Amino acid sequence: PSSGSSGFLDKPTLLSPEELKAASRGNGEYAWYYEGRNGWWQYDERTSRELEDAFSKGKKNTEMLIAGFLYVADLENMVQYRRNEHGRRRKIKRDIIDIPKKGVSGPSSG
Repeated sequence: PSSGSSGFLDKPTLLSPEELKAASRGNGEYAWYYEGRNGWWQYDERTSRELEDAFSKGKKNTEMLIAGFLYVADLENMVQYRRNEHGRRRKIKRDIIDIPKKGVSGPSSG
């Protein structure tokens, strides 16, 4: 014989996406935003991890290499210009994001 219909999905509770955003806003995480068309655009995740690591570490200007693209981000002026193409450059701004980081804790040995 045969059988099958489709199945189900169902979903647990986690309160509204706003009730969380309340804290998740700042309690979430951060992200770097680079000037774009509309206004600013958020990086991938790693590319920023450097903008923060550098900035935090104390680095003023951090050089990044994108998909076959030598780029240089300067926190001093809060911008980013092409390694070779100094002309091509955009502004950058650190904004707060809501990433599920804190939630998924991951401590390490000291």
